[PDB]
Amino acid sequence: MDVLSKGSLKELLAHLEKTPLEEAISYRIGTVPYQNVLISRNEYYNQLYPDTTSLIDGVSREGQRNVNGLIMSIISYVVSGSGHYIPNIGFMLLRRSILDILTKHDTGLVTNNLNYGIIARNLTVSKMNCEQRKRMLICFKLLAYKDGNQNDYEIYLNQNIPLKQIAPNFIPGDMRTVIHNQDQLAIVGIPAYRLTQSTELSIRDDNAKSYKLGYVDWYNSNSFLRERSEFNLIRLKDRDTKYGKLNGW
Amino acid sequence: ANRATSAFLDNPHPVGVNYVDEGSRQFVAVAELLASKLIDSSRESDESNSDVPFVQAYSKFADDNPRHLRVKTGGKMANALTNVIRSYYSINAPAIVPQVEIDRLASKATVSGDMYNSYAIFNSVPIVEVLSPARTTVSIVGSDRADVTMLNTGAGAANITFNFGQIAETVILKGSVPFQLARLNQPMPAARFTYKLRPLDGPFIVVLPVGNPLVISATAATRIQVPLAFNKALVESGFQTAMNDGLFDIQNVNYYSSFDEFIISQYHAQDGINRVSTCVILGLALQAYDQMRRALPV
Amino acid sequence: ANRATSAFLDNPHPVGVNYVDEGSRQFVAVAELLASKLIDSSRESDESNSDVPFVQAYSKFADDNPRHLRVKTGGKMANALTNVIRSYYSINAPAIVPQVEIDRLASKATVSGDMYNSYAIFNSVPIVEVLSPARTTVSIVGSDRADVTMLNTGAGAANITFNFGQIAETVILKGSVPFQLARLNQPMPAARFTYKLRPLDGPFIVVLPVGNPLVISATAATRIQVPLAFNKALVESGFQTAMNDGLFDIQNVNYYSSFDEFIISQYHAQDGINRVSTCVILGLALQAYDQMRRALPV
Amino acid sequence: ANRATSAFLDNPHPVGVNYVDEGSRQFVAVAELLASKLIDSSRESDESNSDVPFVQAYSKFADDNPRHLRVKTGGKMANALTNVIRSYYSINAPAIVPQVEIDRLASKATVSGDMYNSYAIFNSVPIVEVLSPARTTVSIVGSDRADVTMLNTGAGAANITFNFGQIAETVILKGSVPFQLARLNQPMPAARFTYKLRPLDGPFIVVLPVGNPLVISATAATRIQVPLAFNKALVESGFQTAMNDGLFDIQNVNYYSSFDEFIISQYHAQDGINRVSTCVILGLALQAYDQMRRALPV
Amino acid sequence: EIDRLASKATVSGDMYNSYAIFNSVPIVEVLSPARTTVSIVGSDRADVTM
Amino acid sequence: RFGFRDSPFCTSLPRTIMGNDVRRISYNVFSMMEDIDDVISEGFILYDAY
Repeated sequence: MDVLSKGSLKELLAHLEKTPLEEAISYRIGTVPYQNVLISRNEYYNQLYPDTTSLIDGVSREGQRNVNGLIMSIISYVVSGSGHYIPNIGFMLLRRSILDILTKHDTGLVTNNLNYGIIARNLTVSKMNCEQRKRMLICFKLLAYKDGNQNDYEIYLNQNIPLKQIAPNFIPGDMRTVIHNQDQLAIVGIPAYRLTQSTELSIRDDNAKSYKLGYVDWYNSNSFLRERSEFNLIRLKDRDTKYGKLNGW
Repeated sequence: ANRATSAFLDNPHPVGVNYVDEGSRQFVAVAELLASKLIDSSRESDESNSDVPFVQAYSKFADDNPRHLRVKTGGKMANALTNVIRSYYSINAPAIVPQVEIDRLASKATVSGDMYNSYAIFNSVPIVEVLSPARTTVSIVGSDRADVTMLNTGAGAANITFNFGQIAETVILKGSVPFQLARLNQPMPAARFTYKLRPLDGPFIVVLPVGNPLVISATAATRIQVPLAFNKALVESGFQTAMNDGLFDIQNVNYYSSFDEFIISQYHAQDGINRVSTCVILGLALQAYDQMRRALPV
Repeated sequence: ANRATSAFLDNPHPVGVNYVDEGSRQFVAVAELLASKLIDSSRESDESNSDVPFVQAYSKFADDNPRHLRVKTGGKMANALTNVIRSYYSINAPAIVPQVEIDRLASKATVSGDMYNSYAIFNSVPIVEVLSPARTTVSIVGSDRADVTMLNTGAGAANITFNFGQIAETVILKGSVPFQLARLNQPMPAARFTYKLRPLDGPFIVVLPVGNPLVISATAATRIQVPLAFNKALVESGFQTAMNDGLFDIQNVNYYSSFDEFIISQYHAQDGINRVSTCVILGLALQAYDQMRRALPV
Repeated sequence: ANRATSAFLDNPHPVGVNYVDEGSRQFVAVAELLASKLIDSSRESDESNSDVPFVQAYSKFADDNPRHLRVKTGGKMANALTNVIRSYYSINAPAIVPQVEIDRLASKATVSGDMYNSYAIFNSVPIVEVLSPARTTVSIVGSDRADVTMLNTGAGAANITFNFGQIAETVILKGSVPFQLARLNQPMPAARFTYKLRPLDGPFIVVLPVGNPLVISATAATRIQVPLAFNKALVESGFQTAMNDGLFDIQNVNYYSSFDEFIISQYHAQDGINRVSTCVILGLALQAYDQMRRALPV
Repeated sequence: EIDRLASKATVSGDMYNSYAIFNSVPIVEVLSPARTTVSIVGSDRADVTM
Repeated sequence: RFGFRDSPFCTSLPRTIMGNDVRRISYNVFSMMEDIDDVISEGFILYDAY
C-alpha cells in the first residue's frame, strides 16, 4: 500500500532505501502461481468465473528457492504490493534494504546470470499496465548497473518496442537524474473519478481495487502522515529535504 | 526467371520509437523556428554596427550569453537536437535526452507541433522488382532517375514484368526507341516513346524485341504529408551534414544517398505507414540542424 | 545510316490558345500573389496563437468566410485556377471559365501581369538528331544530362554527326575518354575531355575510334523570358501535383518528367516562339497551384 | 593495367590573383546585399503599381536616378561586378577596375566581408583514378552521380582499385547487384548493395565476378567554408548566366557544367586550398550577378 | 422555385463533411478454367460456390 | 401586392436581372474592398451578416 502510493522516482527509491528485504518476502503459504481456476463473482454471474492465477497478483504465492525467485519476489512487491513464500533466506540478507540488494555488491548476492526476458515473461509483462511496466524497468536498470550489464539492458529494450517508449530516464549512480525525472509511477492514489465499493471480475483487478479502497481509508487514517499540518513533529532524520541524496549517489 | 531490384529499396532498417509524442514534436518545431531566427539575426548584425540582435537571439537559443573567447555551440538546445536526431535514425540508438529538457525547450516559442497540415513531392523511383526470362539481361541503375538497360539474345521476343509498388502516384516512362507496354492480360498498344502509368494499375509487361538494346528511363512522384515549415532544400543539406558528423553512425543500419531515398525506402516496408511519421519528424529536425550549424559551425 | 533523337523532343502536342489575353494574364499573377499570402499567413498564424491572419487571407482568396463545419476547397479562385491550367496544356481541353469571372478575380490585386520582365535558365539537353553510319550503335538516355553511348564494331574510324538545334545557348560535352570533335569542314583538334559548343555554329562531327565504347555527357542551358515572380522550385513542384491530380489527363497529349522538358520540347517545335509564351503563363499558374494546394490540402 | 579518371577533374586552369584583399571582399559582399534589395524592390513595384520602391533601390545601386529612354544597365556597380567575375576565372583575364573604384563602391553598405563564417555541402563525386587489370574494362560517366560500369572478360575474378581522393568527406556506393568491397589489407565482407566510405581511409578494392557487368553509383558530400549569405541555388543560376553572357570565354581555360564541378576540380589541384578561397568569392559575385541581371535584364 | 424554397432555412449545402460505410461486395470478375463451375449469389454477403 | 410606390420589397432576391447574374459579395469581403464606387455602378447582393 505504501509502496504503491509512491508517484515519483525520488519517493520510490527513498522508500526502497528504508525498507528491508523482509517486507518483500511473505511468510504465508499461498498457492502455486500458474493455474487455471474457477473463482466466485456473485455480483456479476451465477456460474463460477474462470481465471488464471499469476505472480503479480496481490496475494502471496509459493516461490522458488533460487536467486531468481528472490528478485521476482522483489519486483512483485513493487508492482503488486505483496511478495512470495521463500523461507530460510537468512538474517544477513533479510536485514538489508531492497535498494542494497538491487544495487550493491557488498550484500553477498550474485545476480549477473539473470535473464531479463525470462523474468519478464514469468512476471507476465503482457498483463502489466503502464505504471507496472515502468516500475519493473526501474528494477532492471538498478540490477544492470550493479552487474555492469548496461549494454545488455539497452539491447533488451531494443527488442521490445513498447518497453523502450516508457523506459524511465535516470542514471543509477547520479542523484541529479532522479530529481529531474517527472514520470508518474503511482498505482494507488486519490481518485478523480467515482470509486465505488464494487467487486471486479479478475483476480488482479479485484485485488488492485482493494488496495485503492484501502489507500483511501489509509489516507484519512491517523497512521497517515500529513506534511502540511505536522511537519514540525517529524523527526529531523526522516524529515523531507530538498537536498535529499541517496548514499553513494 | 531473373529478378532485379533497386538498391536503395533493400532492407530498410527500423527507425526509433522515441520522441514521437506531441510534446516532443513541439520541441522539434520550436528548434526549427529558433534556428531560423538565429540565421536572420546574424545577417542583420553583420549588416549593422551593433551585435545586440545576435546576442538576444543566441541567448534565447542557448540559454547563455555569448562570450568572445568561448566557442558558440548552441548550448543545451544544440545538445538535445543532436541526440534526438540520433534516436530517430535507428532503434538501436539510445534515448539520452530527458523528457523534462525537451518540455522546457519547447516552451521557448509558441508553435503547433502539427506534422500533417501540408504535403511534399519526393522523386525516388520505387522499382520493387523486374522479372525477366532466360537469355535476357536487365540492369537497374539510379534512384532519382532509374535507367533499365535490357538486351534480348534469345530466338523470339521476351516479356518483361515491371513492378513499381503501390505507394507512388505517377511514374513516367521514357525509352530510347519506341516500345510496347501494357497491363497484365491486356492487349498491347502501338509502340510509343512515353508512358504515363499509375503504379496501382498493376504489374506492367514490356515487349522486348531481339534487335537492339532498349533503355527505359523512369521518373516517379510520391506525396507524403509534411508540416508546412518543411523545406526540401534545407532537409537535404541537413541530411548530408548529419551523416558527415557521424550522427548516423550506428551498428546494423543502412545508408542512403539522400533523404528522398531514405523516406521512400521506409515507406515501402511492411509498416511503412507507421515509419514515415517518424521520418517526417526527422526531416524537420534535420532542417533545424542545417540552419543551426550553418550559423554556429563547430 | 541510323537516326537517334531525344525521347522528350518527339511530337510536342499543341497548347491551348485561350486565357492568353492581358486580363487573363493578370488573373494568373493575382492568383500567385494571393496564394503566397496564404502560405505566409499560415506560418504567421502559428506563431501568434491565433487563426485570424489565415482567416483574412483565405477570405481574400476564396471570397467566403471559413467555417468549422465546411471544407476549405479554396473558393471560386481555386476552381477557376484549376480550369485555366487544363486549358493551357491542350487545345482540346474546353474553356469552361467565363471572361466575367476572370475580370472580377483580377480586381483583387494590382499586379501588372507582364510575363517578359525577367529570365530563367532551363537545363534540358536538346539532341535533335545523331547521325551514325552502319556498323555503329548509338543510344541516348536522359534529359537533364544526356549520355550518348556509341560503339564502333567495324574496322575503321567512324564519324558521328551531332545536331543540338538552334535554340540552346551553350552545350558542354564531357567524354568518358578523350575524344575529337570539330565542326563541318574544319580540322580535327587533339583529343580532349571537355568541349564547349554553340549550337548555332553548326553540325558537329565526333571521331569514334574502334575499340571500347565512348560515352559523351551533354549539358545545355537555355534562356526563356519569365515573370519576376517566377520560381523554378515552386513551378516544378506544382507540375507534379497537377499531373498527379489529373489536370493534364486528356486524350492526344504527350507527358513529360518535368516542366523543364515540357517547355524545351515546345520551343523546339515549329511556331514554338508562340508556344513558350503560353507555357510561361502555365508555369506561373502552376506556381499558384503548388502554393494554394500546400496551404489547403484536399 | 588500365587507368580511368573523372572528366571534370582533368586539367584545372589557374584562377585569378586579383581582387582578393579585404576591401575587394567587402565590395562583393556589398554588391550581393544591394542586388538582393534590387530584386525585392522590383517585386514590390509590380505589386504596388508604383515605381517609387524601384527608383530608390536603383539609385543606391547604380549611383544615378532611373530615367526613361535609357538602358538601365546598373551603373558603375554593374561594370565593376562584371569585370571582377572575369578576373577571378582566369589568371590571363586582365584586371580593369581600379582599387579606388572598388573602395568607393564598398562604402555603400556596412558588411563584414568574411567568406569563411559558414559552410556549404557540394555533391560532386571525385574519382581520381580507377585501376583495372588487362582483361577488364571500366568506364566512368557522370559528375553529380558517377556510374562506373565494369565488365570482366577474363578467366577468374578481378580486383579493381578505387581512389576517391582525400578531400571528399563521405562517399556512398550503390550497385546494380550486390558486390564485394573492402579497404587495403582488410578482410572482404559478404556482398552488399550499398557501402558508406570515408575517402581518407584509403584505396578500396572491388571484386569483379566474371558473369555479368556491374554498375556502381557513387555519391559524395564535401564541405567548403563559405559566407553566411551563400545560396547554392542563386550561385548555380549565376554560373550559367556568366557562361551564356560570354564572360568566361578566354584562351586556355577549362569549362564546367556547374559551379559544383568548378570548385571541386580546383580543390583537387595543386594549391587547392588557396584556389578554393578565390572560387568562394567568385561564387558570391555570381550570386550578386544573377539577382541584378534578373532585376534589370540587359 | 428551387432558390425560393432554399431561402426558407439557412443550412450549409456541404456534402463532404462526414462519411458512411457501405456493405456491398464488388466482385468484378471471377475467372475460372475449364471443367470448373462457379456461381456468385448475393450482394451484401457474396456467396461464391466452386 | 401592396400598391407601394417604388416598393423596396421583393418576393425573393433575384439570382439574375434582365438575364444577367447578380454579383454576390460577403460582408467581410465588402469591408476590405477599395473600388466600391466602381462596384456600386452595377448592383450587388450582400450576405453573411445580419
